[PDB]
Amino acid sequence: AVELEQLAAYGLTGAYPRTNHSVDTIVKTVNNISATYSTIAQMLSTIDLD
Amino acid sequence: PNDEATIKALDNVIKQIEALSVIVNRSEKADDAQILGPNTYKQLLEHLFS
Repeated sequence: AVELEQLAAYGLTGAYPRTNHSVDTIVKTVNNISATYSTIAQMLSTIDLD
Repeated sequence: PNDEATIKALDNVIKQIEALSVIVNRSEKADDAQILGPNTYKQLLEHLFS
């Protein structure tokens, strides 16, 4: 949800997203997410699943 | 998955289950009876004539 004035100001100046990081950091973060889900998944499968 | 979290979870679960299965219930209450100490009768005043 955005307000009309903010969107109009964004479109008038022709802004674009920009970044300074590399691609490896984001894929490392995604791998961290997957690892933290898999840890709990196997803990449940080895302790609670019944 | 990290194999150092499952071991910790298993340790916690085992320790908790074992701490739950040691506590015992035992009471030492007395009975509602009494002591019934000794007593003697006492005579009321009387008047006698003939």
